[PDB]
Formats: sequence, structure tokens, C-alpha cells
Amino acid sequence: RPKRTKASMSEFLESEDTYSSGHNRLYFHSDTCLPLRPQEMEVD
Amino acid sequence: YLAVRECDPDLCLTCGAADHWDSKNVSCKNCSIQRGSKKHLLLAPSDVAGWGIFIKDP
Amino acid sequence: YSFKCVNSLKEDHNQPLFGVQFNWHSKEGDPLVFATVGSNRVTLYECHSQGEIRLLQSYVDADADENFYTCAWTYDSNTSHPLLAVAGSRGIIRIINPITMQCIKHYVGHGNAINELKFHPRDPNLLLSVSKDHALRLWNIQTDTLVAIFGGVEGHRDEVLSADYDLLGEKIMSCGMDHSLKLWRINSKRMMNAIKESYDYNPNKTNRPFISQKIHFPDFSTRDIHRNYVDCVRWLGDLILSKSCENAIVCWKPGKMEDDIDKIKPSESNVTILGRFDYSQCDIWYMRFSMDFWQKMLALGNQVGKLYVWDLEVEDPHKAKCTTLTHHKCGAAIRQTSFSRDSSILIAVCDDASIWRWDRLR
Amino acid sequence: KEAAFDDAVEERVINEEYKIWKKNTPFLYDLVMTHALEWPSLTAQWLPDVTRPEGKDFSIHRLVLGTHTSDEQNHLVIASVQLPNDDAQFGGFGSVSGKIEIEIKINHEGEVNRARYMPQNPCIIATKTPSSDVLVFDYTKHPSKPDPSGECNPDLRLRGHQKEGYGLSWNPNLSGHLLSASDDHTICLWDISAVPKEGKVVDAKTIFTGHTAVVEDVSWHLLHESLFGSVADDQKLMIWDTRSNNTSKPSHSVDAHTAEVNCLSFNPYSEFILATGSADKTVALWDLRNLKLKLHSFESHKDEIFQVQWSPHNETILASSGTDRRLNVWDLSKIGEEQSPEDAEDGPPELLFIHGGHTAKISDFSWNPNEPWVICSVSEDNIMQVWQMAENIYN
Ligand SMILES: Nc1ncnc2c1ncn2[C@@H]1O[C@H](CSCC[C@H](N)C(=O)O)[C@@H](O)[C@H]1O
Repeated sequence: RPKRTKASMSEFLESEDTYSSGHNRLYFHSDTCLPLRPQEMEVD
Repeated sequence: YLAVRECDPDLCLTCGAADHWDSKNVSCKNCSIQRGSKKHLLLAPSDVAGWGIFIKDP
Repeated sequence: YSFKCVNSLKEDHNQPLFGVQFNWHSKEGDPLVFATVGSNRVTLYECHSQGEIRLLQSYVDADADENFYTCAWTYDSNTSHPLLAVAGSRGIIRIINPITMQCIKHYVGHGNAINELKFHPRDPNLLLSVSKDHALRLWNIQTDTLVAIFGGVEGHRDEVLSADYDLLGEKIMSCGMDHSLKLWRINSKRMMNAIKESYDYNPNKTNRPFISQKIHFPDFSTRDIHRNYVDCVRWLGDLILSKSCENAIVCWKPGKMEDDIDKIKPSESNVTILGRFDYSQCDIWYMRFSMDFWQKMLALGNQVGKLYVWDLEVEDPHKAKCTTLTHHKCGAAIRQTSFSRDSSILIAVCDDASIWRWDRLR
Repeated sequence: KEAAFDDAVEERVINEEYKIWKKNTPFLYDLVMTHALEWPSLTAQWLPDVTRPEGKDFSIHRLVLGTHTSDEQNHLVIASVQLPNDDAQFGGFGSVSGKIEIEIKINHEGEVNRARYMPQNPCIIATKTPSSDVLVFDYTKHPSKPDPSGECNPDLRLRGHQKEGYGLSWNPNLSGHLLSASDDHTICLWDISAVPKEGKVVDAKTIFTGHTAVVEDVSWHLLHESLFGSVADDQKLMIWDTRSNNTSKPSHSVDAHTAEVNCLSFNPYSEFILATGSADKTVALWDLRNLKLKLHSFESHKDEIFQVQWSPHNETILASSGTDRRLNVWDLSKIGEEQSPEDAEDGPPELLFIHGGHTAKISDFSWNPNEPWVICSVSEDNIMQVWQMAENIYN
């Protein structure tokens, strides 16, 4: 939900003064330090 | 389990430690290391420092 | 012996200089092109008469802030275009085609750094990149597929930096800071199967990636040759050269003097020492010598800037009639040397971005 | 070449734009969903049926898609998704378990050129395939699990087109009546309600040969079962009526634009309004009475457009997207309305909104009933995008 807070400089200047899911990053072949492919990502 | 000893296959006959040594799934949970029911892992560059380990399954 | 400095050029970057390479992969009458790797710059030149040297196309690694260490001339049979692979401290291989003016083959996977580069004498598509993590990996660049890896569980427990192919490409010597002398036989029945299969691979063929192999059992090993770091070994035919920081160069053969190199079992441990072409003023490693094309003439520089020169003829370490050529202007550190595809042109490179060409006085 | 070099530079650019778009996205969008699929799907559409669980903001919605792969088996897939009906519930809004998944897989042949559910029973669907026969399926009879044997059962599939093509439209009033377009320059019709146990393949009930070029779009009037029109690459569209004697002479005809046209969309509310895009960066509309005069034209898109749709619950809203990797929203009530110079420099008053949050080109975008303020969209990068605009733009 966007917070949609109203603009206020008295608070803004004074202050100035991620729900991911799944296998995000790429994984590598442990035996040989080589990048995996999703095709063989299961039997490995 | 209170002991540091894994229930020996020849002893925890009630949890099937001896039963189906060939099979992978048993009633017991403190018999795995003997059977080596390891989980599948993934190797990736860790966010913290260099290489790291990531788990494939929940 | 019949040599003198006739040319000398210095790079303006003042960075330490590294491995030199002369394009012996040429044809009769081709322009005589040689290459050299600096810190991050790569430069090529062609020797010319009268002592002139014409600077050729030169590049710089303006993206990777690393010191390049090794390079090796390359050739493509398909396009008949020569190339030259490079490597450095970041352990990444780049192969630039002068015809393409660029590198389009990217190869990574080594651990820390690369300290040796050399091609197979017969197949130009096979390369050994000795690495800092004690690893010996092989690449099939033509198929871009990896080939068997050497070292592993029973490999060198220290960083290897020096290795060599034999003349026919059948056994590969390896030596590192552990002073170990491990070699592996290419002709091993298993490998060429993989090498053949290395040339037979399609990424779209199946989900299963190519299976490069692993080796841990050299056909021989030892450490008695040197009590200090070894950084220069070469295949003198069936004989093995070896140089350390201890200001000596020694040639030796496995087992007894009558023992066949190819008959030696891995369990063997005996040594036959027949080399005493010793030197001095070069008590530090990371110096590499040069060889003539025909394996008849040895020239080694010096840290104090002199030359140590011997022939590969019947002249033997029984007396070791040295030829200590020297140019007064070069005394800082002779990092490497490089012969042409003949014995007429010698290019000596100093560390301080300066090179010193010596032409044969015949 | 420089073009290869510039494209490589362009690869950096699109990554930058997505990063920049992501940075500004939360303050301009009220919902941000993203999901990547194993194999790209050409088209997607919402199931009309919907259910909202009690005491749970996330609403149960179902989506149907196809499969496009390099060399593997393709499947017909139906996937479910949960979206917060209440945004007051702050595992950002719901549980950490995830709110999207796939439930149905059936072996598919080639790639889904076009597929839709027939309105009177969404369970039965027809799918345009690279093969000449138009395949027909109902997920109720077929198993949800994929069949690894590779066999497919296109029961009650449709014959009549010589080759594949694009363009599918069920009759909104007549059950089992659908118009399909093909590269055969012909429009074929079927009557599923009248289909017997003839062998699960149905020949074209009626074949039309009006357009000279490859007919690529054909649709029934959203209110009239008799009225329908077709759109082809001939840059000329023609209006048709059922039972009108010869099938090659249209009731009406007009050239939509100066380039190929492959997108047609009638207004569900206004009978007369019929929106027509074009490949010449131009989208327009026509009147059932006034065929000779174009009502208005829209040309904000920077590339070809071939997907157009009218917003549900919103007669004044029309959207279109294409190869420019941009989606343009337009306000009909704001056509020619005076605006501040800070607005004209931004866009025309009729231009409602512009969305560009996708690295890859989007081939399909689809809203759903009960949720007029969200749009699903399928890009080439297997990315499923669902997003809600701020209410502030429409007050
Ligand atoms: N949280 C942490 N922060 C910094 N260094 C860490 C660390 N956890 C482990 N290390 C270092 O990592 C070494 C363990 S081996 C693991 C190395 C690390 N995961 C990498 O790939 O780079 C230890 O010697 C320790 O010094």
C-alpha cells in the first residue's frame, strides 16, 4: 500500500538534517566453480 | 536424543533405525547421519563475504 | 654469443613489464610481430631492419585494474587469423584477434590469479592456465567447453607458477613454490576420449553440462631439485630444465640415466641430475628466460641487467662455457626475454617499462 | 557493426530505465506484482469467475496462459494469484508463503497464437496454434496435471483454416459461435453448441473471404450477435453482418490507417464506439454511423501497436501497448481539454496515463472483472506484471 503521506518540509528537512520469494541469485557448479543453468538445476 | 549418541540401528528398534536400512524415510529423526539423508544445497557468492551456501528447499 | 643490442624502446606508463611473446605462429615472409603485456596495457610491435621497431596496435585494460602476467600467441584455423591470449592477477583469460581488434572469448573460473599460459604444440585450441589456487584447468576454446582439470586432492599443496608442454604434447611438467615436480601424461588413454568429446558438445543437446575430468596422480613427483622457489622449467626434449632463485640452472631426467621418461611409473622417486649452467645476481624469482625456435640457443637476462647465454649444442655443463652479454644502459631488472622464430632477433624487456632489442651479430 | 554496438549500449539503457522506473514506481503505483515464468507465453487473459476469501485481503484470481519454448513440450497452463483487496493490511501485506502459483498443465502443440474462453462457459476454451486446426479444450474434463506422454486431446477442435493465424472472437450472444482469422486471408466460423460427436474436429461452419491480405483480427459486436468486423494487414477494415448472402462482400468498409492494422475493439457500453489501433504508431476509433470521418486519433506510442482493450466499469478509458515497450492510457472525456503548459509539455489532455515498467516488450495486457484499476501484462522476458495506478489521477 502506498503510504501517500502529505508533504511537510518541517519534518522533511529535519529528517534530512523487499518481499521477495524464490531462488533469486544465480548459483554455480560447486565441483568446478562454473555457472549452473536452470535446465539442470534439479538433478545436480 | 538427550544423550549425545544417535540411536544405534541395532538399538532403536521402535523407531525403525534397523528397519529398511536401504530405504531413506524412517519414523526416527535421530538416525539420519548413519543414513546420510543430506539435503540438497546451492553454492552462490554470499552477500556477507565471498562464496556462501543457499538451501534449495524449505 | 654473436649478439649486440641494436634497439631499445621504453613504454611511457612506467609500469612493471611482464611476459613477452613473439609470433612464431607465422608464415615465411610474414611481418615479424611480437607482443608484450604490461600492468594493464597490452602492446604489440614488429621488428625492422637498421634497428628500427615499428609500434603496432596497442590496447589497455581500462576496466579491470589488475596487473597482466602471462600471454600466449594464438591462431585460428577457421579464419586463418592469429590471436594472442592474455591473463593477469584476476585470473581471467582474454583472447584478442588483431584482425578483429578485439577479444570475444571470455573464460573465468580460476580461483585467485593466473601465472602461466601455453598452448598445445599441435592443437591450437587447447591451453593450460596454471593458477594461484594450485589448479590446472584445460579449456577447449574451439568448443568453449572445459576439459579435464589437474591437481586436486593430491596435487601441489602450494601455488604452481611454471609448467611446460613437451615437443609433441604428451607429458606436462609442473613446478611451484612448493618446489614440487609433478608431470602428467596427456597420452593417457582416458584423456583424448574427453578431448575428442570436448570437441563433441552442444549446450542445447541436453540439460547435462559437459563433464570435464579431474586428475590427482602425477606420473612422477619430487622436490629434491631445489631448496628455494622454482620458476623456470622447460622440456629440453626428453630432458627437463629447471631454474630456482638460488642462482643455478639444472637439467635432469627421471630415475636413472638409462630410464625411459615414458616408462617411468608414478611410484618412481629417483633423480638423475645433469645440469650446472649456474648464474648469479638473480636471487629473486619471477624471472623467465627465452629459447630459440630450433632449441639450439639459451639466453637468460639478469636482475642487474646482464645476460647469461648458452647454446643447446654439444656444449654441456661439463664446462658450461657461458656467454655473459651485457648492455650498460640496462641494469634495473630484466623481467623476461623472447626470441624470434629464428636465432637472429632477441628482445630483452626490463621491468621499468623499457625494452632492449639485441640482434644477432652473425 | 555500430548497430550491434548501439544495441549493446541499448542493453545498458533498458536496464537503467527499469532501475529508474523501479525507483519511482511505489509513489505512482498502488500495487506492484512481479513474477517470471519458465517459458514465455504469447497471450494471457483473466478468468471471469472470481472469489474473495472472507477476512482476507488477498483475492483469489485465476489466469490462463500458453507455453512457448525453444524445443521442449509446450503446455496449456492456468495459474492462480492472490491480490490484496484491502491495502490497509500490512510478508509485506500478507503471509510469507507467496500469493501466486500454477495449478493446471496440459500438453500444448507449438505456441498459443491466440486463446480465449467462450463467455457462456469459460471452462471451454479455443486456442490458435501453429497447426491449421484450432484446438479446443476444457480444463474440467482434462487432468490438471501435465501428461508426460506428450499426447494432447484437442477435443472438439476446429478445422477450416488452411494455415495458422491470429484473431479469435467468440460471439457474445451466440453460444458456440466464434470468428477466427488466418494467413489464408479467410475468416472461419463454427457452431460449438451444434457440434456432434463428429470426431472432435469441427470444420468451419462459415468461411469469409473479404480482406485481400492476411486477415489478422476479427471480432463480433459486443452487443449484437449479427454484427461483426474483421481487420487485416490490408490497412482496410470491413464491417460484416451475419446471413448477408455472399461471404466476401462486407456491409461496410474503410481504410483505418496508412500502415497495417491488426487491432479492433468495440466499446462494451457505447454501441457506436469502435476503437481501432494501427502499426503506424497510431490508434483511432470510428462510429457505426460515421465511417468516413475519424472521430479521433492517438499517436503517443513510439512504435507499432496491436493490442487494444476497453477498461471495465470505465467507458472513458482505453489502453493500448506494443513494441515500444510502453503502455498508454487515454481519457476520452479529456479529449482536447485545456491544460496547463506543464501538462501539454507532458502530454495531451486525452492521454490518461503512460506505463513503461518492463525491460522486454509486452505482447499482451489484460484487466479483469471486479478490479477495474489493475492490469496484468505479459512481456517477452516471461515477466507477469500487475499494478494499480494511484486513485489521485482519476480523483
Ligand atoms: N560474517 C563474516 N564476516 C566477515 N568474514 C567472515 C564472516 N564469516 C566468515 N568469515 C570468514 O570466512 C572464513 C570462513 S571460509 C568462508 C569464506 C567466505 N564465506 C567467502 O566465501 O568469502 C573465515 O576465515 C572468516 O574469516
